[PDB]
Amino acid sequence: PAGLVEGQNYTVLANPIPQQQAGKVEVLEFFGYFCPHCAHLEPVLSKHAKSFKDDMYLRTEHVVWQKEMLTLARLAAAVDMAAADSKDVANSHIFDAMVNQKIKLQNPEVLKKWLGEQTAFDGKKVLAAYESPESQARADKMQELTETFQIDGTPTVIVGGKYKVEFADWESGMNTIDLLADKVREEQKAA
Repeated sequence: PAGLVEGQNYTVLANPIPQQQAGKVEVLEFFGYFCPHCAHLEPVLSKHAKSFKDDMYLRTEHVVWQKEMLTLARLAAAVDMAAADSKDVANSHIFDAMVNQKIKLQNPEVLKKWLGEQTAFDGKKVLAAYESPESQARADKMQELTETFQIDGTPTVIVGGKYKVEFADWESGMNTIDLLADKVREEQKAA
């Protein structure tokens, strides 16, 4: 009962999600910018990700549960593309915009205006990313992942493509991520 217990603090996916970077340990968060629980996890996870080793990385994907949500996915794509060393600031701004200020960032007309107004992160370069074909492609991939892997709740955190974190609370889930990262790192090396 110490450490990792399957069915208690993690479960194993029936179908693993391909990792973006081979030979590394991926921590993958599915989220939505509208989601109060995602907004609460965000500061905990972003703080924790600073402690990640050089072979670990945090990948994020916005769920797409309806056609209207592709706009938010394209925003998520644009942030990941161009926000660079201010991505944490960007995500924090966006979560607060949607969850606390009730800003309708799912409306492209509201979103583009709002991005152009950002300087705490580079709003204009993120807008450039939003307007580029790449963010459309990334949003479509997000939808494919949502549907293929039947992601039906947010936040969902998966380590090493195969281990789903079963959260008791956010802080304790960070310990689970660390234990899973070690499990993955050494499974992968042994293979």
